[PDB]
Amino acid sequence: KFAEHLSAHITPEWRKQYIQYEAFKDMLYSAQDKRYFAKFEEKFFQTCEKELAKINTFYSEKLAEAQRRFATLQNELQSSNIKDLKLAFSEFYLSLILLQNYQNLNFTGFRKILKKHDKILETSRGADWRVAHVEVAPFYTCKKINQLISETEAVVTNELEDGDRQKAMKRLRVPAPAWTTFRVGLFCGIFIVLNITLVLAAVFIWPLIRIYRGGFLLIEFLFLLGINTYGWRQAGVNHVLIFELNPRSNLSHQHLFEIAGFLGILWCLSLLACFFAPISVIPTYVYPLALYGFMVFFLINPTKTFYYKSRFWLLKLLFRVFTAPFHKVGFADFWLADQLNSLSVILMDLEYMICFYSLELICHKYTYGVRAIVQCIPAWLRFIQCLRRYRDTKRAFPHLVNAGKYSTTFFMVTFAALYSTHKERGHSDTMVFFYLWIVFYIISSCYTLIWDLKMDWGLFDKNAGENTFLREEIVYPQKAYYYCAIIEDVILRFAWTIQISITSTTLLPHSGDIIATVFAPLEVFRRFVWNFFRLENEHLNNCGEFR
Amino acid sequence: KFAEHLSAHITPEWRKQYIQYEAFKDMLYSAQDKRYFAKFEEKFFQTCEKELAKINTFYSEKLAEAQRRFATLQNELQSSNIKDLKLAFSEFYLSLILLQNYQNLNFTGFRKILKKHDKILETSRGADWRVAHVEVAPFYTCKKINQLISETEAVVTNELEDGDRQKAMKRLRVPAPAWTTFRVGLFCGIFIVLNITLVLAAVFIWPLIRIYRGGFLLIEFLFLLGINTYGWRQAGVNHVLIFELNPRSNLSHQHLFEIAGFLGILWCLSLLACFFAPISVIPTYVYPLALYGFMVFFLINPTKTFYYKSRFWLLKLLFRVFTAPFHKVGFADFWLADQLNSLSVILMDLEYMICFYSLELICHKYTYGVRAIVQCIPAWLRFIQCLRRYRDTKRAFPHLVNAGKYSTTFFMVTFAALYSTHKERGHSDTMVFFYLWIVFYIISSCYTLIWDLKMDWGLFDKNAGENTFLREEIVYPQKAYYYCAIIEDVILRFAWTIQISITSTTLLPHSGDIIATVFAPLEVFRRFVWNFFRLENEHLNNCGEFR
Ligand SMILES: O=P(O)(O)O[C@H]1[C@@H](OP(=O)(O)O)[C@H](OP(=O)(O)OP(=O)(O)O)[C@@H](OP(=O)(O)O)[C@H](OP(=O)(O)OP(=O)(O)O)[C@@H]1OP(=O)(O)O
Ligand SMILES: O=P(O)(O)O[C@H]1[C@@H](OP(=O)(O)O)[C@H](OP(=O)(O)OP(=O)(O)O)[C@@H](OP(=O)(O)O)[C@H](OP(=O)(O)OP(=O)(O)O)[C@@H]1OP(=O)(O)O
Ligand SMILES: O=P(O)(O)O[C@H]1[C@@H](OP(=O)(O)O)[C@H](OP(=O)(O)OP(=O)(O)O)[C@@H](OP(=O)(O)O)[C@H](OP(=O)(O)OP(=O)(O)O)[C@@H]1OP(=O)(O)O
Ligand SMILES: O=P(O)(O)O[C@H]1[C@@H](OP(=O)(O)O)[C@H](OP(=O)(O)OP(=O)(O)O)[C@@H](OP(=O)(O)O)[C@H](OP(=O)(O)OP(=O)(O)O)[C@@H]1OP(=O)(O)O
Repeated sequence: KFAEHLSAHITPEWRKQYIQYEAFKDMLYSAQDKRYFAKFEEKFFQTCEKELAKINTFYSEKLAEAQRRFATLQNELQSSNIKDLKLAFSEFYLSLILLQNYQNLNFTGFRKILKKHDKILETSRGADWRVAHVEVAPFYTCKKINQLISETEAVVTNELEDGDRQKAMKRLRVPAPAWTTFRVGLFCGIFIVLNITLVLAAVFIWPLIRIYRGGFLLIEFLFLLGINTYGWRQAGVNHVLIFELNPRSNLSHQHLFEIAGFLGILWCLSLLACFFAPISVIPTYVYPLALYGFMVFFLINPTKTFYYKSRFWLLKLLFRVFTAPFHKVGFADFWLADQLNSLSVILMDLEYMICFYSLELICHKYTYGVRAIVQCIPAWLRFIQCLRRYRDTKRAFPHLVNAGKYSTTFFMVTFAALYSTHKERGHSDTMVFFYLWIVFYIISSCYTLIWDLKMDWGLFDKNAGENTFLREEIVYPQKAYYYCAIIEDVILRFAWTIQISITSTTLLPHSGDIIATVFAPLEVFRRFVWNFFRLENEHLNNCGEFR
Repeated sequence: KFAEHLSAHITPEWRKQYIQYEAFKDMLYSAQDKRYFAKFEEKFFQTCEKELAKINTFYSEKLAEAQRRFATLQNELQSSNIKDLKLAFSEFYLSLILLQNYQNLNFTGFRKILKKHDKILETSRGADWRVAHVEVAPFYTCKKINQLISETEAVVTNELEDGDRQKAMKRLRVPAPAWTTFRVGLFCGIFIVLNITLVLAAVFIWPLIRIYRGGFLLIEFLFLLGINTYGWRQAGVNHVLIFELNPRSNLSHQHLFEIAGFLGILWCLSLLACFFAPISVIPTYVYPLALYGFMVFFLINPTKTFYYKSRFWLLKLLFRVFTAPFHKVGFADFWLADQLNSLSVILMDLEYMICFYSLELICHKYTYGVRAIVQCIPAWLRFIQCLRRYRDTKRAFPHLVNAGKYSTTFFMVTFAALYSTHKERGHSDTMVFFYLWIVFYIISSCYTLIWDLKMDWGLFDKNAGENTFLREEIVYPQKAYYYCAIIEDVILRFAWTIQISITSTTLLPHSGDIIATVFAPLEVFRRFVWNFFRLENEHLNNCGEFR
């Protein structure tokens, strides 16, 4: 069972130089089927000798090659792109490890085959020839690879790692805790009690339901995204690959639950301070500023603490999203920019908070239209991202019809705002504008719903078969989930568009903010659900085509 | 390296019947140092033949023995102490597994030694004799042990386990989670916020600082005992052995943290309901009753849920403590009954709560002396436990001087109460009684302190050497701990006695309840500390002598 081990661990590149162990076993078998045995031993040992010679030659060649490579590498390092030199060093070390493995495999193989010969031929001169020719010859007796590996570890540690031996050991030959679950629980408990205190304080404002709706939607989105990370990692959907995250260290669901719990503790504490007004030297309007200043400082924290790698990945992702038509559209850039299409209320509320704190401390009506643009920003991002994807791949259908799906948000918002500004000023064409808004509402709702179900989710496939109205490969355990989500998306895709249109117009105040406050945390739920089946379709059928 | 494996895994009892592998290797070595080889092979194979014969005979004998044993076992089970029959079944199964291991070891050993002979003697007839005599003979070809083991598993599962195969697999051949840490965190968070709400409610009663001091001391004791369990398990101090707990499943520190956190949530909720009086159909005095009714129902919960095995171990332990002079003094019975010497305030407060709810809803003064007895109950327990240990072991010194250490609590409490009842009634002998109380206070304080430091802690040993003023073997990492604890115990052992004496007398009201409320959670801390070094001395020097 060494032949299988060899053929499985043999180096693809040097598949020749390895001892033809299977061929030697074939030779021995054919032999076992005085002169006969004598001449067989003669020819067989001649074959072993030329094999040993070949291994010696190849080992010497690649040893000299690695010697020169280490020489050029030490020169180029002495010259001072630095991470590129690090990568070259790691490649060289991997090559050295591979060659050492080759040497060990050949040694073990020679011993095993010679032992097989000894046992089969009932002759002890086999091990004699072993200890005579092998173990006294180069490619086994030589240890230059050992010292090369030693000097390489030393040089990377003292130049590149500057003395951090363990981190160098991680950089080379490289193959949720208890405290994090405890903190997830701590923050969920503090958050539960603070929410109960919040409800009890409310029982025993609209410029303050608009400044905390932002925080509420963001924290709900982070909790639900932690649930998404869990429900992906537990159905095998490799999100680590699709997002292009470092597969060694990435956030689990407990780290998202902990980030969301902490931000929720901050939100609840600020809201409480707004109710049970503590020390009255500082007014009420300072707690929203303190809350969002703390959130933004947690995001752009310069010191490498508190999820530094995660926060800065997110910051690069946001920079690449908001300056959209320039960077090439990854998948994280398509995912994020398609989840500001549901957190559009966070942008509306940031804009309203800026307005209010500047001018009202009017702002909720169309601030000359600055409130109808900041609503179409997260549809503009995706419109132009799909336009760039069409400019790159030059595939007309998916990307052009995608951009046509997001243009309907522009048209719907525009016609809602125009019909509003016309009805309040009592023009004649108000009914015409209302008809146009109704048409484009139906269009955008059906457009986005159809696209969701067909291209985003892959459902309604025609190779359905047993999985009625779905695709063939389903990853989620109970088939009720997909029907629940189909019904849910049909319902909550008209809700989202009606909420956008209503938030544009100033016609229905009161019922223009109990709607945009009871429909806004529903549409983050709808995005939390769409995440499941979009990432599933990306894993299975690669509908996005980012890899 | 098979000889070492054999000698390590050979059955102690049947050490003869196993193949003398080492002797065979000695024989082969002495041989390798035509007629010579021929006659050596003859005699060697004769030895192997008689060895095989011996193994066959012994295997047949023990197979018939196990057959009859299974027969008697099935009879006795058919007859219907039941757990005793279960234990007998497990013993039989272990014997069967041991005999099967014997068979496998002999097979492997015979193959290995015959292979050694084959390789050394350059003769292939070795494996021929192997396959001829062995593998065609009983003790290898027989499989009766397999079916016996099968029928045994089946019979235990269907009669004793009634169909629970996996639990039977646990009962035979038998060798903190994530959710528990999450719940520890949840309960600690809820508890933190409820305590902050508590302090804020108090800022914005003595019959109610006496009904919640019980709960507070109990919850503090459970938190600190969880810390004790951790600091034991992390310094290797085998508390699982000393307490005689089931070493397979015992409580970690996180389960004590979770029990204490839950009871603390109940305490804080009841106290809050006493402050922010909710629905006023139910008065205030119903929350203490609800709290302690819930705690007692959590303890004596009949259904097997919520730490059933732990709670019922504790209930048996308490039954064995409170009816003291009868049961033999284990170690858990000495530990518990020596930790009601510090939770004496929980008993005082239970008695005061009964008094109050019966008569005052007077009670805090000596209720005709029922308040000076319920203080000496947890010293009476230990007095009589040490008396029984002296009656059993008939070792005068440790147990008699122990009971003399606990009699001083009786004398101190008695003289405090008498001097009080004499001074308030203005007798002449009040100063005499005060002198007697002072004498016995000094006596009890110094007595218990000296005993703590010397016999309970083992410190002040005279083989100290480098560990000044301590013993030789220390288990706790930093030597500052032992000096901190020496100083702490010296301080807080006068505090405890002054608090007991004060709680006896009614002379210093106000300062008779800010003292018994600021000294009571200090003396549970002192017991939490004494736990560390008492259990350490029990692990190391076995000062208690319970095993
Ligand atoms: O049964 P055979 O003769 O056809 O197989 C051989 C077997 O001889 P046997 O009859 O059991 O005495 C063992 O030889 P041996 O006692 O000298 O042992 P050493 O090699 O010196 O240790 C050896 O097992 P092993 O002891 O290494 O584990 C095994 O090597 P290999 O495959 O690497 O083993 P596995 O990968 O299967 O474990 C041999 O080669 P194959 O034919 O390829 O299997
Ligand atoms: O060098 P900087 O500061 O500009 O950049 C970072 C680098 O700094 P440093 O070398 O320590 O001074 C490492 O930081 P760090 O040690 O805190 O992190 P670790 O504890 O080592 O994780 C980090 O290591 P690591 O994430 O690969 O393990 C590396 O990840 P990067 O290679 O992007 O990751 P991949 O592309 O391989 O996925 C970062 O980006 P680079 O610039 O590409 O190196
Ligand atoms: O070299 P020797 O003569 O001193 O040691 C023997 C060795 O010979 P070789 O290496 O071929 O020259 C191996 O023979 P073999 O491959 O035919 O045996 P198999 O039938 O294949 O098992 C065998 O290794 P291995 O194959 O079990 O892995 C080893 O078993 P042993 O170490 O007891 O077992 P472990 O203690 O390692 O578990 C033998 O026994 P010893 O003398 O006690 O060491
Ligand atoms: O039989 P009952 O009801 O009167 O007593 C219990 C027994 O009931 P059952 O057999 O299931 O009907 C088992 O309950 P269970 O299965 O819920 O617990 P498990 O899930 O199996 O743990 C338990 O098993 P287990 O603790 O040993 O594993 C056993 O522990 P006990 O032997 O004391 O422990 P040790 O003396 O060996 O330390 C209890 O005491 P016994 O009376 O001595 O058996």
